[PDB]
Amino acid sequence: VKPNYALKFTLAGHTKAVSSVKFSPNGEWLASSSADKLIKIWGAYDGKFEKTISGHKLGISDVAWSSDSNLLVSASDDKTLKIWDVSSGKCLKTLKGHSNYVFCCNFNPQSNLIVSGSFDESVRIWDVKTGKCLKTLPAHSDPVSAVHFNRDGSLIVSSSYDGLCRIWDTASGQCLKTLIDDDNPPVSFVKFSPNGKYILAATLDNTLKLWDYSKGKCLKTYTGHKNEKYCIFANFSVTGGKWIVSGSEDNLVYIWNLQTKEIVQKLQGHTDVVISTACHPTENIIASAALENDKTIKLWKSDC
Amino acid sequence: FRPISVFREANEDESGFTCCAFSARERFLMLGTCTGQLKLYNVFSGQEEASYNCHNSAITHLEPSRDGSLLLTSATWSQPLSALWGMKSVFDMKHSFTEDHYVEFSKHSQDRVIGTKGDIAHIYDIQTGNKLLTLFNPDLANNYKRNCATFNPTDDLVLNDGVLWDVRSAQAIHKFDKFNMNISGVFHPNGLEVIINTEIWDLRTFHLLHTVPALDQCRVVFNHTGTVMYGAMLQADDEDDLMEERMKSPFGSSFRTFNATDYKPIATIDVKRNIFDLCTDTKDCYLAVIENQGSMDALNMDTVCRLYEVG
Repeated sequence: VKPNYALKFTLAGHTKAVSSVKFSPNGEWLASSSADKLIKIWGAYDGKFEKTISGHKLGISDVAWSSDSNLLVSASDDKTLKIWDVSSGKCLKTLKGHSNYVFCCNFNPQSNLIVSGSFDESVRIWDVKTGKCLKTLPAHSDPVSAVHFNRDGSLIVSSSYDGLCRIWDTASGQCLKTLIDDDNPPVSFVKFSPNGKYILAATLDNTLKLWDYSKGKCLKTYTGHKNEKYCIFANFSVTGGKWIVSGSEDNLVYIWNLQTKEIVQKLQGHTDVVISTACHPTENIIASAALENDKTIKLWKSDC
Repeated sequence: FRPISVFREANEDESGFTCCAFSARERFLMLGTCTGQLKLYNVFSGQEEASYNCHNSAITHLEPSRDGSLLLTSATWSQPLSALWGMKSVFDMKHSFTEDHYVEFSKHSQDRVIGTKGDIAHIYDIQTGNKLLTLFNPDLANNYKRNCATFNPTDDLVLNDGVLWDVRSAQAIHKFDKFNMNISGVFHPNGLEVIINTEIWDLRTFHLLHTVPALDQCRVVFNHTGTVMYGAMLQADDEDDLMEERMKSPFGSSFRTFNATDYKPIATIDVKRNIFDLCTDTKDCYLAVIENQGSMDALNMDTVCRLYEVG
């Protein structure tokens, strides 16, 4: 069984590279962040522009939804994150503390904490309602590319140009695991699997790996794409067939069979690096976004 | 300037030469690359002779020691941002300067290194790698955006962020007023004047000796007799964001030569391609220039090295 994603809409509107696209958890919206300093909201089914959210002073690297779909957090090159009320478009809090660019952000499931990762090589944990920094983790010896909470919020996973993935205890901030294989090329992306049992990690040697982080074991390797420079987001597709999804520096979206590790589709259409992809939470819908020479977001739909 | 040789980076789909210097074994040129490699080339054949992994980001600038035993490299964002390499028999790192985005050898006896971190100058010993001195005064700083600290020809003085320092006393002796946003200035090889953007100041008196409008936003290098100055203008737009900065080559597409004693113009050379670096050999017979042939400048970077005969 292979999917048959086909292009349904192309979303134009950002005036610089698009850095991240995220489906709201209720399935209704797509949020996009951009080097143009803007967040835009789109209809997740019709692709129709909804609104622009503004306030950062420089490019935006990442954006993330709260569990109830009412808030966003953004991470900016201006060294802050911002918490936004989606309905009003207003900035509720500015999180200040990182000493250089913020690349990655996420709420926890409970949505009372935010986790952030930065060029300054730290991971920070923030109080959503006070806007204050609760903990600063000396997480890595090189820039942090991704941070993600697990499904019950008790763990954070981080990935870094230092070649390491690390797991952290949310409450204590203690490091609980350091994952490394036969080598340590920059780790450009990581997230937990939806069941919390695995870690999916990208390295800048054109390679994705599925880890059992408890056992410290690499279980699946996914290759065939091009990833040596950019921090490309990746996903578990779980609404139909069980896929791994990732962008690529040959401007394609790649889809693999999670179990067999074979490529099952490549989506053609973007004209620049596909740095971000997202899988809709209830339907077989994929959003992809590309860098400065493309500037568009594409929405694809599959029958399985 | 008669073209003598041209070559592009071997192996690579997109040629990534970023900076160059002649090595002590003439006929061979050292080039940094956008992947943090140091490479050795025969400048006449275009044959790659060696490749060494120096940094985890693009090499921005480099300088060999006059005696060919040492090399300084600076990278783009990865630490260490600068390093010192031994070139005797085996090539390897002697010391590293993790936060200095720019480094130069001392000039008379090349026994020290001066690094720059923002507004701050660091002086290091070549043997121990120890930091011997930090030169910074926040009340005198000009906060030049492309500040580069540099020794004078006898190494007794330092120019940093438009402030003249006496090394032995670690004391600031004069602050030159700020008349541009980026360029902090160099010593003239004669040791008696300084070139700070368009202003030429006399070190005897601190009087203004010359206004040279053509030197605005320029980096400069001298032939080894100290009789001719080369200058090329940085490509700028301060209103450029981070992405827009990467779209650009370091320099525009022309360089100028000037008489080193009175700054009168000699030649204006437009190679019709944006410039990444240029250097001369110790005898000033040859000029090497890293030229971008990319159609959209450093967006799709594709550089060649051109060797010109200095007439």
